[PDB]
Amino acid sequence: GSDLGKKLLEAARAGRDDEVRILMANGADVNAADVVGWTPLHLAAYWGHLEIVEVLLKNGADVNAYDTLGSTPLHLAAHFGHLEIVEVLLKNGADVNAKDDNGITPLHLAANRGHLEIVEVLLKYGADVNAQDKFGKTAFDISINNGNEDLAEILQ
Amino acid sequence: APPAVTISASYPGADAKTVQDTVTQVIEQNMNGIDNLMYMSSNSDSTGTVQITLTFESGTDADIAQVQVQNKLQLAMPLLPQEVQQQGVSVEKSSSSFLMVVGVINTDGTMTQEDISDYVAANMKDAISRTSGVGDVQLFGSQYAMRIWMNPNELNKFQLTPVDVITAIKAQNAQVAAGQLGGTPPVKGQQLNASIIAQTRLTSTEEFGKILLKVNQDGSRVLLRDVAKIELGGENYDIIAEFNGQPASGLGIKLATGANALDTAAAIRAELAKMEPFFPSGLKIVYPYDTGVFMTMVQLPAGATQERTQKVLNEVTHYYLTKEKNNVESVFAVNGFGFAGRGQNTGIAFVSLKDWADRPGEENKVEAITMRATRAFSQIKDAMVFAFNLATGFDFELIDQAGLGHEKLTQARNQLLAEAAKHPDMLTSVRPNGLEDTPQFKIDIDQEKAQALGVSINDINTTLGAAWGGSYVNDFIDRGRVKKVYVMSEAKYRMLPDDIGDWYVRAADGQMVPFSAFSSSRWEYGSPRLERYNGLPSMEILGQAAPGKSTGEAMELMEQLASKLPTGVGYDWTGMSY
Amino acid sequence: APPAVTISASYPGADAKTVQDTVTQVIEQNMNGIDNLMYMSSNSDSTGTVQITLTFESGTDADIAQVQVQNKLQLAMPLLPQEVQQQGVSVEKSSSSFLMVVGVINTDGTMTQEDISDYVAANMKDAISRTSGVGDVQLFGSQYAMRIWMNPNELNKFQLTPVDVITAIKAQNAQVAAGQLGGTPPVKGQQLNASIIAQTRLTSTEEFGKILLKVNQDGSRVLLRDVAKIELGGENYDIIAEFNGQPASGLGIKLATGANALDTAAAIRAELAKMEPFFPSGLKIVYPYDTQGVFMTMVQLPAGATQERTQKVLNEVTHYYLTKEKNNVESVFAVNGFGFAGRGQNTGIAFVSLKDWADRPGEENKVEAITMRATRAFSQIKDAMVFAFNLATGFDFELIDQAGLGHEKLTQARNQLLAEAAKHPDMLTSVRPNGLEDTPQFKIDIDQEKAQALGVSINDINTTLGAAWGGSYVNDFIDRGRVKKVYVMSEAKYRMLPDDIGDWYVRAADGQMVPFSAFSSSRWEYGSPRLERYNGLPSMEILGQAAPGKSTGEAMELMEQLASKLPTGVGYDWTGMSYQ
Amino acid sequence: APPAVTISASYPGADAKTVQDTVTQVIEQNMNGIDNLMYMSSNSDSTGTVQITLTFESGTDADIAQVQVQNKLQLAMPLLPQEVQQQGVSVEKSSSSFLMVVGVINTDGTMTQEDISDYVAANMKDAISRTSGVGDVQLFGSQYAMRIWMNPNELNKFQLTPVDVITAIKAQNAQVAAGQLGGTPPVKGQQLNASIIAQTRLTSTEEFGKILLKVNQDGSRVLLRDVAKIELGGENYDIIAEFNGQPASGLGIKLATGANALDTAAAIRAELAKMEPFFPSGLKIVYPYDTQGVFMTMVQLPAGATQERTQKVLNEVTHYYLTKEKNNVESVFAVNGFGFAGRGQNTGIAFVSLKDWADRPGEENKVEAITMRATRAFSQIKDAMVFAFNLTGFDFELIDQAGLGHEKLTQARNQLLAEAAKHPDMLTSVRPNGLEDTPQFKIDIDQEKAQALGVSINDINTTLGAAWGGSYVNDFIDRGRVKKVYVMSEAKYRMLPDDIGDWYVRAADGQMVPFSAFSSSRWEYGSPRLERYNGLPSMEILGQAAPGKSTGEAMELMEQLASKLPTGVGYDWTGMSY
Ligand SMILES: C=CC(=O)Nc1ccc(CCSc2nc(N3C[C@H](C)O[C@@H](C)C3)c3c(c2C#N)CC(C)(C)OC3)cc1
Repeated sequence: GSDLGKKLLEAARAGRDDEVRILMANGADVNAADVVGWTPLHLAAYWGHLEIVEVLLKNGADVNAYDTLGSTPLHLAAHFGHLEIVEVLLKNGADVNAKDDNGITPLHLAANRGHLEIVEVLLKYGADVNAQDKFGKTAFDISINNGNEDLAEILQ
Repeated sequence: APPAVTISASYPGADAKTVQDTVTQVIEQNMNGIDNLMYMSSNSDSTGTVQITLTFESGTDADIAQVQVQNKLQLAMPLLPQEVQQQGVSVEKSSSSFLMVVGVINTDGTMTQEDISDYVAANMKDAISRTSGVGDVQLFGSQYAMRIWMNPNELNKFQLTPVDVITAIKAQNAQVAAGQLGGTPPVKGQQLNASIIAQTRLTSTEEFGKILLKVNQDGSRVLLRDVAKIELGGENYDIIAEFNGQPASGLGIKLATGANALDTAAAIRAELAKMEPFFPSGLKIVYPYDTGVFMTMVQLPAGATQERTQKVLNEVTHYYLTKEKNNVESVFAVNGFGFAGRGQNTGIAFVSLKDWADRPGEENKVEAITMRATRAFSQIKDAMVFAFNLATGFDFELIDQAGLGHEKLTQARNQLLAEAAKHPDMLTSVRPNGLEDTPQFKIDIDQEKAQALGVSINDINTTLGAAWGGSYVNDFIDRGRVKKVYVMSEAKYRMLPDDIGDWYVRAADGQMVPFSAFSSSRWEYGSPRLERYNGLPSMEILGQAAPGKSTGEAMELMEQLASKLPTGVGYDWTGMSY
Repeated sequence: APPAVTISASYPGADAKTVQDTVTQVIEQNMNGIDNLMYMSSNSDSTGTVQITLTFESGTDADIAQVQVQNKLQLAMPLLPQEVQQQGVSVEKSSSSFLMVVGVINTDGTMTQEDISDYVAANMKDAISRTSGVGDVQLFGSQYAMRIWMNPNELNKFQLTPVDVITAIKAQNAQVAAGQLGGTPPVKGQQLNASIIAQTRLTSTEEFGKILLKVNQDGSRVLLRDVAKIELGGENYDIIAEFNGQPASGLGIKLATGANALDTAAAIRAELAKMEPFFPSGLKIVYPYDTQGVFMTMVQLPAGATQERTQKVLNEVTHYYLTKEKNNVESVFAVNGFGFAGRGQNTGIAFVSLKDWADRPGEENKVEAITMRATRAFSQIKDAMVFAFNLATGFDFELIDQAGLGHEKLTQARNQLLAEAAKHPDMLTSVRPNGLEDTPQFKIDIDQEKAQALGVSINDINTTLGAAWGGSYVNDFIDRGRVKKVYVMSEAKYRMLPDDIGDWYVRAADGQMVPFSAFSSSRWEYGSPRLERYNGLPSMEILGQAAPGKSTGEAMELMEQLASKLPTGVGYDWTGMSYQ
Repeated sequence: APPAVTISASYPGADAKTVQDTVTQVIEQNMNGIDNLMYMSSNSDSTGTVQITLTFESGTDADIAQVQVQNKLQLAMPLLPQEVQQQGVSVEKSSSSFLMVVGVINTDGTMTQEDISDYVAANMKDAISRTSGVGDVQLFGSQYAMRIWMNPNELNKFQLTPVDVITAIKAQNAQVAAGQLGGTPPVKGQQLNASIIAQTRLTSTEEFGKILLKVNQDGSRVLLRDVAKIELGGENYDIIAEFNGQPASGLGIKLATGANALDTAAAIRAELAKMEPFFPSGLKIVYPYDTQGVFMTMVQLPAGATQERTQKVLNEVTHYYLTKEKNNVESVFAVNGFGFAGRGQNTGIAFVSLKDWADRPGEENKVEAITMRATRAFSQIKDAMVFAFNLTGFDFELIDQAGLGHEKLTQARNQLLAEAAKHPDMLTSVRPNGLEDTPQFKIDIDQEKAQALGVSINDINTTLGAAWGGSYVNDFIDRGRVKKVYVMSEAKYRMLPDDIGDWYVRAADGQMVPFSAFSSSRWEYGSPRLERYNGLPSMEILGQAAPGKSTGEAMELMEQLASKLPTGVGYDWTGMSY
């Protein structure tokens, strides 16, 4: 639709904090999606740009936008160990139990990558510890398979 | 200019990291004991291509260089994947450029670029190769391959997979030694002696179509043509070229070291004149470049397709053929090619000007033409389009020295580029020479589920690879000329993530299992073009001195900026800056 | 002469078309971007052999030519069949003709031709081949291999096939890396360190014969000697040589491009001097052709001609020199199966050596008169092209298929040009193909549907056919300390007649023995035993002469006029003496 | 000097005889048609190693000799075992002696000998190897491989074998070419193009540990970490170095034939200066041998001697230089497992660096006198030849001319040595240059019993070799660098003969069968090093003229003595005596 939409995806992508103010001010669609269904909030979440995440939520960015495979900005922040972004998304209403097309939750992804500080925050906000993916696997199962005892301790 | 040798290899269906880590690294690690080497650089990309360029000291003999490189590469061949060995790994002197580029076009709408490339390969290239003064000749295209385009719905209908297709083609498009009757040592007094002739290579689509995949239990036959469409086609489809809007192939012809340019060019034109009476209808020869050609760059965004790029090139062509009809002879539009990156989202238009003497006055010279073009093309949305004609610039390599990984080296690269922009006083246009990461589709195979179901992981991986990437199976004989046979999915079954689940694999117990039962996927970013420098991961950075500053002064700041990067990040100067 | 690089490859049991389309074309397609290349030719033969000749401009550095040819070949190497790669592909920079022949005989008659050939290949060839200036060394005979001559009645009697034989040999004639006891890293304080020695290559017929093929249900054993005869025998049986009618072998030696002939011959004689004292009793070197003092006789029968028929003509030639030219001729070294054209069953050559200059007074007793008379005496011999000569106003023409017409139409076109040139005796004398005519071949069609229904696999079918009637190189063994090849093949009597195809069984997936007749059909057809190519396209070389007094230029110009009336798609070029 | 080209190849876990008969002979047989070859020699060793030395006529262009050799070797590559080809065969044109040694230590002891060697292999060697003039680089240590240390008790418990481990590693540490979404040729209207990423090489012990070997019938999971310890460790463990007693690695560098010693040494230093800033903390370069002011000490124990006894002799050598000669000696760099021209458990070398010349005043503190005193002090070491030297009697080859074999050639050598000892007035120190036969463990696989049980020979031989000799499975990526993966038994299950009986193999019926059920063993003697000369079996004899006798008189006597040897035994002069 909008040319500013596209430019907003690109600046959120590349971490350009100032260009994201200027494009919002000028009416850029904060929920503009690229071809894989990633919004500025996804891009900012994946590349760990805290300030951009904050600027976008403040301008009405959809906190639970999903991509063409069912994955939400929280999924991405959780998987790439961006703690402070995980806290911000969860404060702005991110669905802590959002499942993607595979039935994967942010807890599964945090757990698989051994991001402990994030696993705690997710459980804090009501993450379901017994949530199964399409194969039957829980975050606990993931801990046993990766032989990460520290993470196993936390999920009993 | 220092002599350079380029190693070119190809891994069909391979991503940049797969190519780098199974080919590029392995070849780099064997580039020892070669005399007079200054430095080595390489690119590994999403089209399955690696190019390794070795640059030697000035006054090194280029043949000795070529041969030493080639012998090292050839000893490392068994360390490479079979699929790469079978495409051929070429080692060529790359520092000399073209004597001429010859376009072969079709004007009466009866031939595709693949049809034209086959004609050129089988009727023209070799006679041009043996012409007086000619060195290397590069075919811009290939000879035909026999293309088998598989349909997953019909494959599953008959409990078959691509593995079965591949197995059946190796078995039924074959030619082996069968021996003789009465061969030596014989029973003494033998009169009959005769070769035994068994299976011979297949020759046509008809014959591939009758390949028997299996006899059903009710006694009906599944033939290859029941699970696939069958055509002669290209080996590869990454590039689409037009000459003034018409399908085109070409030849890139180099002058043999020591030979005469003008005599060689005339000798080539003469030889192409001999061939013109034998051409099929509407085939014509053009000479877009021959010892005032300029170029137009086209770059579309991340994830943009061939068709979208084509549209833009078509606007570029129409601009030159209408708005510069007085000044432009031709536009040769090459979709899928660039100099700093191949890919569906790039292309390049080679624009041949009419003779100097037919473009009077400054308006109609290259420089004013290119500015006008750039002004007009800057109002194309969804693409960057730059007209340009081919002691001020510099060439910097940022280097991963401590195993940092691509993600961290990118972050260091951004730190350097962000700092260089805070000094517009000293520096201008400081930028990556390469490409940015882009969305890629990550599919994880679940080993537990595949074992529980009795689905073999080679069946899984061959099914995925062969369908979505294509596979070179073996060779056939087309009109007496040996050529390749490729299997791959028909286009409409390998386009989108949903198509993944239409592909079935046969388990140990004969049940058909869809890809979705043992796989999961997600979007992530990664590199469509990995770079290396002296065998370490690298990112090339170009730039120039701000007005009224020396290149030496610009370098000094770049070095000083480079000293403040994260631990483990180094640099080197290369090219013009070495 | 201009320098030539040669590529040679071997595909045991392959017909000419299989060689052309699995080997020759694949290599030929990479032969471009090579400096100072004038032209390229090749033959692909039904002896399983291919030879590609690349001829360079005068003054080309042969080291560099060889290097650049080989570097293009390396592109084709992994696309070649494994059976070709394993024979050892060769790239040589030699003169086309022999510098000398080293003959070997046994004055006690205690060694057959087969033994002498093996002794030469195993103890003498390699060192000659490594001597500087030796471009190409050609064995007149074959090194021994371990030969397993299979019997199909015995194999079928125990539900076995040649595939089980090949498998059993790979598993039990094996050289295993088995590690060490106490190897690094050790448990600290380890004292014992010893290599583990497991299976090692077999060295004898006895060991091969006790290879274990199966245990029956009743605990009885089937050994390889129970289904095959086992002996040392040649890798092939195609080349047999004689010295003054005695069993002989030999080395034919070609000079490397640019090498000094005197120095090279001396180094060969020095190298032979090292071997001589370790010869077994009776063995002797003889020198039947030193480079006038000598000359050769070529023998070329038409394709289809067996060893027997070529021997008979060789016997007539040998008889002639030992009876009629008795007072001139010191020796004849005659080789059956190898000629000028390369190698084939219908070809042979005699190297003749004369007595001393000063024991042959008179002009009728010099090489030219002798050769003249020998050629004259042989001219009457029928179904044979027998010529004597001692090493020019003719032409060398290539008829080329330039439109995918194929071999049958190219023959038709050759014939049209040959018959037309036969009507111009005033300008053209003896215009003839340099090549061979098509011969009957046995075409066998595997019925895929029957094979699939019976549960017989295509690989098992093809291996059984190929191993049995063509022979198969399985792996290596060690003979008297030297690595040598192992071959399986049918014993002769089971691979002689068309009905023998039906006696070979293949085992199905369900354990049933299925005769070849149940899934195959066959018929006679014609095809080529030597397919030629010129610059990468199908070709047929035509030779001839300028008629008496008329110039080569005028004869070529006619041949071009005749060539211009040939069907569409057929062109021509001039090679060799005619190129310049 | 006559130039020499060297071929090196490797077969992990092979004995000398295996190496000689699958590799050495095959290469030798195919070294034809090469110009100016004077002679050829080779060693085939029980470390799995072959060295072939091809020595050329004086004046030969070493460039051309190397190329001719490499090209012949290339056409023989397909005849070699897959296990040898995949190690990568090397061909070099260099001096046999060292130009310099680059030592590397950790001044903060943060890194062991093993860590340092990997750092050097992984970060320094390749660039040094590509430096011009660098003929040969010897690592004094090994690069890391992923080591899978197998446990036979745990394997048998889960009815697995090393075949299953190897199979699973190739399936789960794989790099898959999976094509693209929107790949060419595309359907009309395609908006998206993206690489598909499936399995990628594993990068860590963590990841190798979760390779899923099997799912039990009750649903539980047997992981690779359940049958094996998983760790980074050397590709081999044979070479350990020290610098003044502390842990070390290094590069022993040899000058390319015809290169300039000074320019090459300088270029090596310039290249080391690029690497220093990115060293981990503590890592430090030392310069223990730069070619007057340096010398070596050789250590040769008899074959059969372990690492530990070679170490003890080297400690005595090191001790002496660091205590008795401390006023003249600055450093000792000591290498256990590498010898003057060999590699074995029974050999070592010490590189010794003196203090400044000006600080060693007096004739008795110059190199000649130092080396001579050291030789005297080590002359009475028990069961070791130990001598110090800077860097001429006769060099003789006894040749098997008639297929006599190793045992008989040894008898004949001994007869000649014994006759030479009876002429002390003409011949001194007439000795073998090679190694004596040693005990080896001969194991016979009962083909009948294996077949009666349904145990496959291939599974038996893979089980034996992979466990007791180690097997190179495929590659993986360690901190972005391609490296090898090896499977082998953990040390304690491969130390003693009774351990053979604890390895089990799975029959076709699924029963585990111990190795004792189908094998029998005995002790015997064979060779740890088989030598050949111009293609034939050989044994090198060294010796010299007695005092007051000419070299030529002594040679003449050797020839007389040689003419009385058993039938089939010849000889030749080589090296200094040619
Ligand atoms: C796969 C099909 C295919 O490639 N088709 C296809 C068909 C025709 C062409 C020729 C287009 S015309 C052309 N192509 C060039 N290329 C050579 C390059 C090394 O790879 C090619 C990609 C493009 C160059 C010049 C011209 C011109 N004029 C001028 C100079 C300045 C010398 O730079 C090189 C190219 C591709």
